[PDB]
Amino acid sequence: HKILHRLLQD
Amino acid sequence: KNSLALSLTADQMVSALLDAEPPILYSEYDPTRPFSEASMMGLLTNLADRELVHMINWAKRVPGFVDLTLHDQVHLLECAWLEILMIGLVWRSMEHPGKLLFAPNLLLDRNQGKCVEGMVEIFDMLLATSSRFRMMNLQGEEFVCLKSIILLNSGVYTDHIHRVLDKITDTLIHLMAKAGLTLQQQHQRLAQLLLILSHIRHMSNKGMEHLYSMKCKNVVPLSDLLLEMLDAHR
Ligand SMILES: Oc1ccc(-c2c3cccc(C(F)(F)F)c3nn2Cc2ccccc2)c(O)c1
Repeated sequence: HKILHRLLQD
Repeated sequence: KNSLALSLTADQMVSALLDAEPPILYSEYDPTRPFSEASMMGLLTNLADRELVHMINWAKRVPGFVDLTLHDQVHLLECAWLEILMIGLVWRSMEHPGKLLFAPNLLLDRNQGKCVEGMVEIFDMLLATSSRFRMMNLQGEEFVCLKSIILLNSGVYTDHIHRVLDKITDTLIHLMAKAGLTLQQQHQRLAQLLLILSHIRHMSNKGMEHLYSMKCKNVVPLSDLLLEMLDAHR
């Protein structure tokens, strides 16, 4: 649920 | 699964890191020199917010980082982000004695740092660091190695990472040898550079305390991303 979790994937 | 990072030559490691460098972002085009908490922290927040996106994509390009689990990458970035913003700032400010180059169109002096309770001390620390870099004649290739070390080292204690760190040490030495330094000069310079990382850590810690304070004060808007990065330091 961390934004960082998403950004690191993209 | 063997990491591609360790198979790189020194020159290749250096090329990879130079190529991964984020660009230097600008601040707003308003030429008003900030002389208040609101103005200054407003501009610093916006800049930090944008730099973070470039930092995240930079980290993915640091050899070895990609071999980490997602959770480990998150932890390393959470621990290190302020140190990384700060060393970047110090590096950009080198050629500007007495000045902090937050952006090419945003240079702050210590007299402006005084505009935030508790800021001038951190400004002075940053300026002393920039001055140190300058008198050492720190090179761009050296800078990128140091930034990568911070990424990988800062959250490490909270084997692959260590091997990668050694690889970066090898690369720093390679650079000093390439530049003609004697053996003694190499180990001394290595030591000097790495000791500055202690101070960069210190500045991050103090800054984090200051940002939490500002967070609680709640006038300078913080993005959800910055809040999460900050909350990670509890
Ligand atoms: O490109 C950059 C580099 C650093 C910062 C930065 C600070 C510089 C000096 C003192 C402080 C502190 F507030 F911690 F004492 C700094 N914090 N930050 C990051 C930041 C600033 C405002 C809101 C959220 C994070 C920078 O802003 C950009």
